Amino acid sequence: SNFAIILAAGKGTRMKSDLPKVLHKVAGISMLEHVFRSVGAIQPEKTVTVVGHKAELVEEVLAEQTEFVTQSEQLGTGHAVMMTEPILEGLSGHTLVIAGDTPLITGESLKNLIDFHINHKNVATILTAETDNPFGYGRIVRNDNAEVLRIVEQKDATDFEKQIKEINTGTYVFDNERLFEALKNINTNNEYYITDVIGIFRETGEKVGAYTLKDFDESLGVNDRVALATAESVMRRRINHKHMVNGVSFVNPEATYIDIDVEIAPEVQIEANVILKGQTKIGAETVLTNGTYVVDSTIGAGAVITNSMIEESSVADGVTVGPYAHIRPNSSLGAQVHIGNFVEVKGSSIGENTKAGHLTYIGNCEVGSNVNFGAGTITVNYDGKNKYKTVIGDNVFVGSNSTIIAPVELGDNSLVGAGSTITKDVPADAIAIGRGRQINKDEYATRLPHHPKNQ
Amino acid sequence: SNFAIILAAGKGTRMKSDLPKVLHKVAGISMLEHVFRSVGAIQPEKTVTVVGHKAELVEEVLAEQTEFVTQSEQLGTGHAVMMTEPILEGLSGHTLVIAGDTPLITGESLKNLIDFHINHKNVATILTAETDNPFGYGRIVRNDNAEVLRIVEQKDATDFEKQIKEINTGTYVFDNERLFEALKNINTNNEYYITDVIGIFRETGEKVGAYTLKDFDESLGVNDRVALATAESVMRRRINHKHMVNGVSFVNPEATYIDIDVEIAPEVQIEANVILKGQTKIGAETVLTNGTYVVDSTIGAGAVITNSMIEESSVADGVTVGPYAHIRPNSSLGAQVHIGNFVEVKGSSIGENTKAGHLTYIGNCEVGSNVNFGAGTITVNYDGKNKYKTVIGDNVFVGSNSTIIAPVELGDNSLVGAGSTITKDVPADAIAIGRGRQINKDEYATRLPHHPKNQ
Amino acid sequence: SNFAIILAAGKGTRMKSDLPKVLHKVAGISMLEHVFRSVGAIQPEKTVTVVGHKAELVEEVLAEQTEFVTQSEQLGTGHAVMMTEPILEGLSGHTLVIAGDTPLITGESLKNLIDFHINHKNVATILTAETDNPFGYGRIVRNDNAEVLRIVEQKDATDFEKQIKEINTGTYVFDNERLFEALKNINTNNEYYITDVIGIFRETGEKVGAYTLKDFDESLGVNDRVALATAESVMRRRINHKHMVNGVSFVNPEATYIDIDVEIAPEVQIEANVILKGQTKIGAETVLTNGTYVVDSTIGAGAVITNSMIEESSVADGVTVGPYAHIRPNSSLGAQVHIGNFVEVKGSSIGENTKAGHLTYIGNCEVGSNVNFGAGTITVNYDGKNKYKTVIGDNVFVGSNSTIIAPVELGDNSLVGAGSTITKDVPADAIAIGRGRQINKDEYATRLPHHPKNQ
Ligand SMILES: COc1cc(OC)c(S(=O)(=O)NCc2ccccc2N2CCC(COC(=O)CCC(=O)O)CC2)cc1NC(=O)CCC(=O)O
Ligand SMILES: COc1cc(OC)c(S(=O)(=O)NCc2ccccc2N2CCC(COC(=O)CCC(=O)O)CC2)cc1NC(=O)CCC(=O)O
Ligand SMILES: COc1cc(OC)c(S(=O)(=O)NCc2ccccc2N2CCC(COC(=O)CCC(=O)O)CC2)cc1NC(=O)CCC(=O)O
Repeated sequence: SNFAIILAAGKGTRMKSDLPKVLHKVAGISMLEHVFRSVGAIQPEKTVTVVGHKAELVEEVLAEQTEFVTQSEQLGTGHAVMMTEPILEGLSGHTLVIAGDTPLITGESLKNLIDFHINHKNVATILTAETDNPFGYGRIVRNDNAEVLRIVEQKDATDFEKQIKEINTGTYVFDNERLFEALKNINTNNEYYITDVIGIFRETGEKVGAYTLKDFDESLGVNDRVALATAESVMRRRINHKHMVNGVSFVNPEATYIDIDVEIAPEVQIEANVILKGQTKIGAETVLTNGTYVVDSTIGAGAVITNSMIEESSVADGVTVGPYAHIRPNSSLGAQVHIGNFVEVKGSSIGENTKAGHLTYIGNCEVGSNVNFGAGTITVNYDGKNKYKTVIGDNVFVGSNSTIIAPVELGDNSLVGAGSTITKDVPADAIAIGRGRQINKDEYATRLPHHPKNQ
Repeated sequence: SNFAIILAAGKGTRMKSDLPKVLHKVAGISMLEHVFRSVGAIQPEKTVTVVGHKAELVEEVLAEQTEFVTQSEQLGTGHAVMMTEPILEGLSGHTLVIAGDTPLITGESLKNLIDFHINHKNVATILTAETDNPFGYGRIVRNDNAEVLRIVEQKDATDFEKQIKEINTGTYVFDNERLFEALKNINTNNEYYITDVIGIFRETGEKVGAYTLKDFDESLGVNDRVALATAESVMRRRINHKHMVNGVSFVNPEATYIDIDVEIAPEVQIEANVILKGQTKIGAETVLTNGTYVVDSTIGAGAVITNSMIEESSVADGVTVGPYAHIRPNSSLGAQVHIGNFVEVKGSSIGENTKAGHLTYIGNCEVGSNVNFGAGTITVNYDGKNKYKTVIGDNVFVGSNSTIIAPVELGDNSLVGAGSTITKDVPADAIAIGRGRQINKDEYATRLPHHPKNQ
Repeated sequence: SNFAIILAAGKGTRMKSDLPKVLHKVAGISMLEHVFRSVGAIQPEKTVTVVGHKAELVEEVLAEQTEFVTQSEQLGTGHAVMMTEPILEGLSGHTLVIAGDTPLITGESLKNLIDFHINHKNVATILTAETDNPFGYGRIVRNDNAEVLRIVEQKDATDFEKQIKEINTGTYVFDNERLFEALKNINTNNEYYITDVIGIFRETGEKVGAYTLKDFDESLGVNDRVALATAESVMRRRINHKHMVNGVSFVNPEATYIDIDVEIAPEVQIEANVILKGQTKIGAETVLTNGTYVVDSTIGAGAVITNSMIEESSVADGVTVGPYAHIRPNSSLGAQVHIGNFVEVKGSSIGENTKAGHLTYIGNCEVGSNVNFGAGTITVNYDGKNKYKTVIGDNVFVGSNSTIIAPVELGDNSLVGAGSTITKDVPADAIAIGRGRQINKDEYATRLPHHPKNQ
């Protein structure tokens, strides 16, 4: 049986944030959540997360995923572990202790760590990593066999010891029953540290091993925003790598921003500086061009989103959007819809093959198929208090620069004259014209400011 | 005499693409095309490209640049070379064999390789490179003199051999007559490999040399999208380096996207995240700001394109465009034209010094010089079936938010009243007003929803 | 007493620019200005900048910050120093000689250099740096004690010397009185070089030391645009690091463009590809999304700027702007103002809680609080010659797609009908309607082009 303890009871200062550190986001979810997902690879029978500062925010994020215990004050990693004792005391198994601020440790690394632990019959295994700049890290001193002898902190290190490149990531697997017996010994003999338990086990000459991360960047502990941006870069290359391996082309995967749960079908083409966030799905052969920003939306197959922002919406196959369009929450663009430059669609369903190419606002409308909106078309939905709905049937022709004042209905095949203000229904097959009549006055431009003579 | 054989008969799986691998683009042209351009540096008398999968797509891309031969099925690099035998058999000269999927090898490297080959009287020269991680590569085993003894594959390598850092890039120069005699020997004695020919030459103790690429990244073989994005990064730094050496300033040449044939005059200033594609030309002192996207367009000298998209158009000296404007195919912006924010110009010619600063669509128009378009101006060109042309003379003043319904003509110096719908011609020096007359109704706002009392 | 001499009398060719080299910008100010700011850390009693080519442009930039001297022609770094002799000759102190084209040397490095010089009682101290590729640099030859023996140029170097990794950055501290005596000796015995003075001091066996930069990139001399972009990258990481340490989150600090004097409060969140320029200030908890571009503007606390461009303006707490909006010079957005997509505000003050969500131009207006602008609203301010002002009171409702022709006044609580053209004042509490009346014609759509039957 595997257990997991997650330390998320962080008090520290360098984030300069009211938000507790582990809840700071990387690729769309909290650090603490990345860690929970790696922890899931060991299939723990119990996961206890230790909360402290702003416990309830943390508890909202992992609600129903983990048991919680609270450490009422800072007193070391030892005390933090000791808060889990009433849940874990005496159970037989292997317990991972991991911090909620090392969001880059992979599930695959944690499985390798638990496997090493079990296979070598360690009582403790320290997850280590190798760096050419170990300043500040506790060092792993091995004897020649090559068991861990001890962990030596910077401030207590000899000069030969300072040259050890193998350092303590602060992540461990312990035989569970022994972990708690040792902690109680340390507890009654005393701020205490989980590293103290390594001391106890060397005193009883129980076997302490060390499993070395192949990639040191995975060991990053995030204490400030500079490390958080480092984590972000690392995770971005990771997620974009997965996308590319699956058949997604990236002009620049080092500068394209795709959250952890975004899904992307093979043959997608993504230019640099594209942003996909939340529960976004992109269908096969879809092209996303530089500046495109999609939050919580489904885009179908064969679409082209050019430099446009799509929020909480659904977009069918073959749709073209942009450049410079805004699809705002609860819109649906049916198959082969064209939305052009400087068009906003808000809360509206747009039937298949319909076109709005320019300078148009469609707000709170239900629109049929094969509709044309001339440039400058405005739907008017909000009077200061009520929001009204417009219903536009199939094959309606809304002439350029007209104003459709809801609640109105445009019937199938109707037409609205360019420049009209529309305040009443237009039946199927009817036209409606609400505009003023051109009157020319010869020669009069001669007396106006723009005229070349008056210059 | 130099000859070149290009291997482009790729079957492989990791691209997950219907598009044959060598046709995947890097900086605006196919890998295979980058390779053809490096191959051109050796001035070959014959270039034979070996096609296989989807031969005709490949043949379209190199049409009239190379002879083609087809390998009907996968049977090794040896067989692929052997398909060129009826073209090259018996000719006297030095033959480069190169893959169409190594798009970063430079012309200058290939010239250095052919020079080394000729000067050292090699019968074969392997293009090699040095890496600290040679896993998976065939290794170059030299004796002390230091001729090539052999090429050792991973799966056949001794452990001392596994530590060789000199690896086979899979690019070679051969004495031509000997290449084909050796291949026929291997052929009749047998999937066969071009590497087998190195074996034959060591059997006859003919001289096999090795020319080492100074930059290992040049040796990249692209097998999947992760390598394709690597190639893209490498080529981007290359092209941007050339631009900078020639006098172009880059806020961030690591994140600016300029295709291989774009031309850029000295003194240009390019912010990060700009995109130039296709046959684009940018004149002296032109400023391009972050987000700008130019495809197949000529921009003159002293212009400022702020965050705007210009397609298949021509833009004269001194023009300012943006932010957030769209110049769509077949437009011309004359000298000192201003196009402002949220303006689309489509298929229109705009005479010198004309201004459209806001929220305007100019579609299918011929526009004179010194024209002003007030904000919200819409040209209406398409009725559902016909597309019409508008003709606007010099010094016309089109008032804000008016609607110009084509086919109409606005004569020199004419003026259109703000808010008008225009459906007939306006003569030179005339004004035209087609709008409704303001009627005020005192106190009535008191009974509407927006009014502070009704809140 | 410390003195500083800055060499800014650059003639060279590889910039391909009319602009003198040191005036080329990095993060919003000239190289020469970065250098002046590092020089300020030593608290010099005198700073003399040596100008040559286009002296007056240079003199404008440092006007009132430094004494100037002119070198009328290229004759070496020795001559350039010698131009400062009438200002500095005979004064007792330590003189830094530094080039105006090494914009990455830090104030902290220069203080460490002056401290080393004084503490070791050097007569000269060369600022050195260590690189694994020293080709082209003069090398520092030390004896074992380990004083500087000499500086050896590439073209005069022995082969053992060519392997020295310690190179001359071309920055020095000198005992001032000795500097000038030595230069005059070299002068009367002779193009001459500041390095010649090291020769003189070794002849008199005066103590020549060397202080080694910890970071070699700091030593970059900018001679062309490729190095200028390198400087830009280095400075960008520096400025963004400072921001992060202070509590600003960066999705990608390697691709976010913040000038040297921009100020940013803790808890700000900045997506990649954001641009802050000039004297911009960003308040606490403000969110800036990808594409945002702010020049010389103050943004208050709790605002959200989504993909929008703000120039020379002021923006209060809680304001939301974007996506795709343009705030142009001399605008003020009061508290909780919403500016939505495809809206331009130019030279206007917008009272608190006012909303313009779409497709609107507000030009030269004074706007009260709680105003609503329906989509498509256009203010008309310029007639070809005069620019007029519009005054819009509190709680005005300007209906969608209307045209407000200045000079007009909309009184408190007034309403303008959607689609209206407004040419006269609307009193407080009045409505104004200036639009044409809808007329429907049944069945007539049947004979138009869009109709499904006519397809
Ligand atoms: C040229 O494109 C248009 C022309 C046009 O009127 C000629 C109108 S209109 O809207 O003014 N009129 C419709 C129309 C279409 C084709 C041919 C003729 C017409 N109109 C002819 C004039 C009108 C006659 O009005 C009446 O019937 C009044 C009542 C009576 O006389 O009894 C209507 C049809 C609209 C457009 N196009 C667009 O608005 C869309 C542009 C785009 O998609 O970007
Ligand atoms: C203030 O800027 C404008 C004012 C204006 O009317 C006063 C008009 S207008 O278009 O309504 N009229 C033209 C005009 C210009 C200057 C001075 C006066 C006028 N108009 C005065 C009222 C009109 C009189 O109408 C008739 O002649 C009716 C026939 C008759 O009485 O016989 C026309 C000129 C346009 C603008 N400006 C813009 O549209 C462009 C804005 C931009 O570039 O962003
Ligand atoms: C539905 O939203 C609107 C409706 C509307 O008329 C019903 C008008 S209106 O501008 O045409 N009229 C104002 C109005 C509001 C609420 C309820 C009624 C009205 N109008 C009723 C019709 C009008 C009657 O006109 C006259 O009084 C003529 C004179 C007379 O009969 O004596 C005015 C009020 C405006 C809007 N909304 C917007 O423009 C803003 C949209 C946005 O913020 O994006």
